[PDB]
Amino acid sequence: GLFGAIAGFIEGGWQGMVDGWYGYHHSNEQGSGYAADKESTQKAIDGVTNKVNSIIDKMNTQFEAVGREFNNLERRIENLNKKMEDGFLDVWTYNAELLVLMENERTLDFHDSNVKNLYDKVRLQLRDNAKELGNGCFEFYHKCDNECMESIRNGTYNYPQYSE
Amino acid sequence: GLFGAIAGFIEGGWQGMVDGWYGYHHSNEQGSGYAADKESTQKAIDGVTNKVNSIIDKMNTQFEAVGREFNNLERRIENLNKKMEDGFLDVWTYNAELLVLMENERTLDFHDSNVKNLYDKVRLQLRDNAKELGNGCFEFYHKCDNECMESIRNGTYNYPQYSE
Amino acid sequence: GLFGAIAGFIEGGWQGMVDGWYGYHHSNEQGSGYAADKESTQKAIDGVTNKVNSIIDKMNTQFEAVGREFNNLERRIENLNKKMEDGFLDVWTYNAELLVLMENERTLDFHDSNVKNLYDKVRLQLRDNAKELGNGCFEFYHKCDNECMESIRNGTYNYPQYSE
Amino acid sequence: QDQICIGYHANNSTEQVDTIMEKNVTVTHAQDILEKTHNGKLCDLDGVKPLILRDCSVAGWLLGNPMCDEFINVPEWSYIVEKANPTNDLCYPGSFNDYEELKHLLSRINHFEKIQIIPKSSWSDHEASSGVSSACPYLGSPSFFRNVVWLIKKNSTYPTIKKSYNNTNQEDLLVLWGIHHPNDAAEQTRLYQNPTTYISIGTSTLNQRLVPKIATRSKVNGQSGRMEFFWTILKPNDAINFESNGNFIAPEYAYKIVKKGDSAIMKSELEYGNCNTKCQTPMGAINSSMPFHNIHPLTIGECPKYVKSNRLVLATGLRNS
Amino acid sequence: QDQICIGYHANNSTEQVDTIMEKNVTVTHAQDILEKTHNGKLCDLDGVKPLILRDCSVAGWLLGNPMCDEFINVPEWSYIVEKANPTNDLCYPGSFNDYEELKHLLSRINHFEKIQIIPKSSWSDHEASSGVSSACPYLGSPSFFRNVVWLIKKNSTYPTIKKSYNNTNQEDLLVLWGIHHPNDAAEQTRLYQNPTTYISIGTSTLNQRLVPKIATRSKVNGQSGRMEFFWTILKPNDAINFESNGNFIAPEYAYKIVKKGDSAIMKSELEYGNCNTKCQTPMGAINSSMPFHNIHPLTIGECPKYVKSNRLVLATGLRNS
Amino acid sequence: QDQICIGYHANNSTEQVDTIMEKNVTVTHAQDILEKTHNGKLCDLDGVKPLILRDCSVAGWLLGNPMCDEFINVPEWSYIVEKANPTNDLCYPGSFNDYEELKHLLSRINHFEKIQIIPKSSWSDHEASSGVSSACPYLGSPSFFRNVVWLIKKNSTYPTIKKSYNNTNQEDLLVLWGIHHPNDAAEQTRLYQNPTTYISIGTSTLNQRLVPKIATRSKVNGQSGRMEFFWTILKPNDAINFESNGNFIAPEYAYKIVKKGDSAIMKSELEYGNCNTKCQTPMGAINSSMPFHNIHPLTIGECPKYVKSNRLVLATGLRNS
Ligand SMILES: CC(=O)N[C@@H]1[C@@H](O)[C@H](O[C@@H]2O[C@H](CO)[C@H](O)[C@H](O[C@]3(C(=O)O)C[C@H](O)[C@@H](NC(C)=O)[C@H]([C@H](O)[C@H](O)CO)O3)[C@H]2O)[C@@H](CO)O[C@H]1O
Ligand SMILES: CC(=O)N[C@@H]1[C@@H](O)[C@H](O[C@@H]2O[C@H](CO)[C@H](O)[C@H](O[C@]3(C(=O)O)C[C@H](O)[C@@H](NC(C)=O)[C@H]([C@H](O)[C@H](O)CO)O3)[C@H]2O)[C@@H](CO)O[C@H]1O
Ligand SMILES: CC(=O)N[C@@H]1[C@@H](O)[C@H](O[C@@H]2O[C@H](CO)[C@H](O)[C@H](O[C@]3(C(=O)O)C[C@H](O)[C@@H](NC(C)=O)[C@H]([C@H](O)[C@H](O)CO)O3)[C@H]2O)[C@@H](CO)O[C@H]1O
Ligand SMILES: *[C@@H]1O[C@H](CO)[C@@H](O)[C@H](O)[C@H]1NC(C)=O
Ligand SMILES: *[C@@H]1O[C@H](CO)[C@@H](O)[C@H](O)[C@H]1NC(C)=O
Ligand SMILES: *[C@@H]1O[C@H](CO)[C@@H](O)[C@H](O)[C@H]1NC(C)=O
Repeated sequence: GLFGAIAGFIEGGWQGMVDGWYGYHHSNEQGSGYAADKESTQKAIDGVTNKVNSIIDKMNTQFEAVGREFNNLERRIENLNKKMEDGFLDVWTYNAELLVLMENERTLDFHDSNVKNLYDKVRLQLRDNAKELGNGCFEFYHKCDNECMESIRNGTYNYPQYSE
Repeated sequence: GLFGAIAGFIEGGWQGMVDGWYGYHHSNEQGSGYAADKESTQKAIDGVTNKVNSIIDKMNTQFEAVGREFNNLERRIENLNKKMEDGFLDVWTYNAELLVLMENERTLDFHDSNVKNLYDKVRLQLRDNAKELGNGCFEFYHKCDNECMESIRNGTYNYPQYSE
Repeated sequence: GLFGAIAGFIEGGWQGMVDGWYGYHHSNEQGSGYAADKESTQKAIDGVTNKVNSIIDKMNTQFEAVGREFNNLERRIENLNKKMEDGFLDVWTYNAELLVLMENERTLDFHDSNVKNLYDKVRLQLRDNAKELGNGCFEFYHKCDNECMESIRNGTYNYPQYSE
Repeated sequence: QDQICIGYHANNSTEQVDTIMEKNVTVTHAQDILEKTHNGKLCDLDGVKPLILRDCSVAGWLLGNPMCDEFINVPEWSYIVEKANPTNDLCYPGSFNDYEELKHLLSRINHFEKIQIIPKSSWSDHEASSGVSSACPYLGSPSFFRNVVWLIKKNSTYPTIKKSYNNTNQEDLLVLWGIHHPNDAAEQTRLYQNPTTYISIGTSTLNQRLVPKIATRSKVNGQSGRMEFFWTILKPNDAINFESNGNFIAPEYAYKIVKKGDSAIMKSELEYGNCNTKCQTPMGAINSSMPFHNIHPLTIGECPKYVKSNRLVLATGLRNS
Repeated sequence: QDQICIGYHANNSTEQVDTIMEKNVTVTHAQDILEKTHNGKLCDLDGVKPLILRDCSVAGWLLGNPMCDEFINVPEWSYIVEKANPTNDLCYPGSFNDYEELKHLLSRINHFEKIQIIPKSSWSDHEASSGVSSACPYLGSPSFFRNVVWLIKKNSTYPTIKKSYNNTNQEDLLVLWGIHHPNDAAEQTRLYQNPTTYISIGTSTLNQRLVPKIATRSKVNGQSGRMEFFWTILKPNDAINFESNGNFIAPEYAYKIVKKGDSAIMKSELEYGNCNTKCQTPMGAINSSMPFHNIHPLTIGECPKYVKSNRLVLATGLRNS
Repeated sequence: QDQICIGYHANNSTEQVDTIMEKNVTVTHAQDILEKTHNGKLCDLDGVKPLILRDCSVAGWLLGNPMCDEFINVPEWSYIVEKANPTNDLCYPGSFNDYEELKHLLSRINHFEKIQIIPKSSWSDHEASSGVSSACPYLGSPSFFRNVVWLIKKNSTYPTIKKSYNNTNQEDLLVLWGIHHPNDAAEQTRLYQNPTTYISIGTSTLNQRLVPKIATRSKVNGQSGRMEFFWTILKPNDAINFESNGNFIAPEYAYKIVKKGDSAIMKSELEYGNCNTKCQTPMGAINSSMPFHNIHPLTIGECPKYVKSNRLVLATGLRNS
């Protein structure tokens, strides 16, 4: 993990979060549950789908492979044709594989980055009014109903509160 | 935004900052204004200019395109010549486009990273003596003249101060 | 430095740390010394060695270079053969160079990222019980023997302690 | 006390991907973009069936090899399938000038229609009904190529021939003819009285003068004699002119190129399955939305891009455990 | 209370770029690196003007087609512009051996200087002033190729010719000659008494023996006869040797390759504008510092690299709003 | 008070690398992956020594140029080294048909064994001991190509020859022969009484009829005459048939292709050093574990991949100061 988030300081993933990729787990006086962060998840899906389609669109003008015949005394240009189509085959195969690997990495670090950024979106909302447990959770110093939870989810967290 | 800085927790850019790419906005008892962070901006410009020139320098040995003639009974090697120059054309066009996209991304995340790093350069200078407003500003607990502002700009911030 | 760690807020490297790439410097009542962080360093070495071998393995199917002869009235296909092998030479040379540059960058930002992540691994262990000096060190509010140092190294840091 | 936590999705998937620094990385979601499966059949290409020569080559087909009477009248095709080693080619030994160059022409043609341009009955002053050999047996009796006619002397005399054909059609004409190289002078005289023979052929652009090459050669299919075939593409309103005093294997049937277009010639041992595809390889057809495949380079139709890889998986989901 | 803030630059720009994950991203600064504009004119190349054959081909030019008298004396050129379909080529029907291979030679030559190596007046025992045809009319009267001479019999007799030329020059010599293929024996006799003719040609490396091909062919420009032209490059101090008893279209003017070097042959319908460039395409010249362009593959001069893209913009500035 | 610090490794290294944004970046550790050094010698290739023709070409070698008697009997080789400009090639002027195409064949052959297929003593009715020239002097006396024999008339008469050879061997046979083009008719008669000569050659697939080309040509090595050599590959059990009434340069020794396989033909001015390698370039051999090199494109053996770069260093360590 490049950013330390996925499989780092956040040691694991949520099997119980099924409504998207990212989200929150709340546990207050009105029950406990997993919610999925809409807009970040969406922007991620946009990123990766647009990425796949980008990769495809970048390889619609590849190399064809027409077959050519040569006689018993045209061994040279036959060899040339072979060597050259085989050549292009090698280069485009290389391009596809390498691009795929690179963008796989870029993708994983992309998800990692999104998790990091969410964690900071919430952390900067709850300055003193919450404590870092360390494992990716924020513990409340006050009692926080489902509406405060939602205000943190949609970003409309009303900070004006005590803490001791 | 990969690092959350540009168009993230810092919601917007400064139209009023015209002396460079990065900088600070101060608002104290001796007036209010935008200053531009010299060395970071410079190192960025170096990065991206050297990047452009790098990309160019990586494509001075491309593929030419000499024309060749073939008769009515040389359709095969004519087809080969065509298919092969068209082939190289496809591969170098691919290379240029793909490289451009990739380095565009690398560039944006590069600026994002520079903003992040500046924000931390100042944050680590003003430990307790300032509060995180959250939107990318640090509020002073003490009164800070233009010289403290400059000391923070050039990195020579004298920390020895109270805060309550 | 992309993450601000190497040659950024941590201004320099340790000549005295010779047991690996990353680690810690402790200075307590039982002596002062450099220790090397085992698993992170190892995972890094894995990353970069696997990277080198990956790059090599991605270039075992390159382009050969068989020589071909052509007479005084076969100037055209001679020119074609030349232009095409020279072409492939250009494209594979390009590929190797460009890949190398890119992965050099990816490597440096990879080390930077590892340093950042370690710094956060320790920072999240020592919440209040230590102060950020700013230069990449954590100062203890309590007296910390070699065993607390080790507990921080291997991640088994027993937090339950005072600080004033 | 209340609390709130940040985390990420995990699930029950085993799909692995590979990166530059780490291989076989397990993820929640992944997308294969590599098609690795074919049907093993040669199918119709967009509804129109390909011409599959069985054990026939293009030479044997077009010259009218008797053993190729399966293809006397071939309808419009999509692509052409020839085996690697057709058993039925030049039943009578010899050669085909610019054969490969003609095969290349076939790649831009979807339909010939054979038409008699010179009736066999028209040779009043020669024999056109004795041009047979045991090297080309049809049904156990000595025969020959159908599209051409092997003239020999009549009443101990082979008069000079001045035969011509004006392409009055609006289509291009593939015209084929040949020359017989005997193996001794006695044979040359025996078949075509004149000892020193030739065949002159002219069009707007064509100007050639063949002479037979008497020479001692080994037996191929029981004959030491050879046939050498030549061809040309007659333009509409253009005419072809033959003058010969011997060894002349005359045209009889020619082919009207009535439908040009992007076609191809496949090499494949496979035979026709009764299917239909938008993409065809020599070893099977493809039905996939996948952008890549690793079946065969030589591909025809509306197809994915061929790649040498054994495995290409793109990472859609995140890191799982 | 005092405060300090961190932020980034924004401005009033609409320049978009594209990334792998996000398209049409707006930024503060951006740099186009793709040249997409030409002048539509064929210009001088580094001050030296190209040889532009109008409706002339290389064949028609070099053989001295009368309709190509515009180019009897061509100065040093940069590149060569030929149209796709030159109307004036082989005014008298026939062929040019290894034509494409000669055109390829022109790519390494910047200047020929024509010199008379065989004066028309030197043919005492033949007619060199009656070698004309209506297939090559100049100003409404039957003419012929200027650089060569069509010898015919004199006083009902065509004696064998033994003409030779020693390249005493220090330059390479492009030497051209030809053979006349008549359409009947009566014509062969009519022009060159000898029924069975030939033309032998020898140098240090050259050893060939042409014989005419009498054959019935169709009319091109009103003639059923054909001319076939051959060429060679005579080394300095090397000599060329002709022996012939008929059908010989002799050389008269040859070309001294006095200036070699990197040149080219362009195909273009465009004509000469009065301009100057360091980079020339067949559809226009380029004046740009841009590293790329998308105008034409076939490029000559000090030029940017051609690329198929319609749009390439590199991101210099950061994300704007 | 106690404290703990986080940092990274530094050391005493000066190895620089290059990135996309920053060049000449100093690091603690780095890995060169580019081999830039050779031995300057042509070595054995996996223990088996290459055939190095000194100033001999393939033509001169195989035809049995006397000045090439160093290679009368060549053992199994790995690759073949020819100089750019071999001084000893066709000692007697003329040509070698499909020479390049034969050189290409050599790339798949590791060993010929020369065998006499036609003894010089067998020409009872002709002279086979007077086929010499001063254009091919061996030890200061007029000689000729050893592998072939230049027959001339005996007792003022050159009878027609009907010589044949059945390849009874289980190996393919490279068979070479030739034709002599004289420079006048008097010479033609002088050497081979018959004024109008030819050489017919036939196999299963071969059917050719050479005729000499009398022509006036310049002197190469003091002779205006020319030799043109032809070749073919005789299959096992196949036979070759010669019929000729003159100008026939007959085969005598032929080469059994007894060891096929991946070989090559190198162009190099270098001579044999006494070494051994797994990778050979025309300018030196390579012994490296490096994956790349920048020595020469044309590489043979178990070799690294050639690349144009002058410097390729991969960054293993981190940023140092
Ligand atoms: C015991 C005995 O004497 N047997 C002969 C027997 O040799 C002979 O057979 C003929 O052999 C000749 C060559 O010697 C040819 O090979 C003939 O075969 C063919 C063929 O079948 O194609 C025969 C054919 O009839 C010929 N057609 C014409 C128009 O001539 C062709 C043609 O000549 C070849 O292509 C020539 O190159 O030859 C074969 O009949 C028979 C008949 O002569 O008589 C026996 O007594
Ligand atoms: C009503 C009538 O009888 N009309 C004839 C008329 O046919 C004839 O014209 C000649 O026709 C012949 C073929 O039959 C040629 O085509 C002649 O044309 C040319 C040409 O112009 O190039 C003529 C030219 O003078 C010839 N030059 C020489 C040296 O012979 C060439 C040359 O022969 C061709 O290239 C041959 O292939 O032919 C054309 O004059 C005229 C004159 O004979 O008489 C009418 O009565
Ligand atoms: C003063 C004087 O008269 N001198 C003659 C002198 O010219 C002549 O030398 C012969 O010159 C002829 C051509 O005129 C040939 O060039 C002969 O050279 C060769 C050769 O050495 O290869 C000679 C050789 O003996 C010939 N071999 C055969 C089988 O004929 C070949 C061969 O003819 C050529 O390859 C032909 O193209 O020619 C050269 O001897 C001598 C002898 O005639 O007499 C002097 O008096
Ligand atoms: C063929 O016939 C047409 C008219 O039917 C005629 O114009 C043309 O000249 C003829 N073709 C030739 C080559 O003579
Ligand atoms: C041409 O002349 C030179 C001397 O002027 C002579 O040496 C040379 O042999 C001649 N060329 C030929 C091929 O005879
Ligand atoms: C050569 O000899 C074999 C038997 O030894 C025979 O079968 C074959 O026909 C002969 N080759 C030819 C071409 O005649």
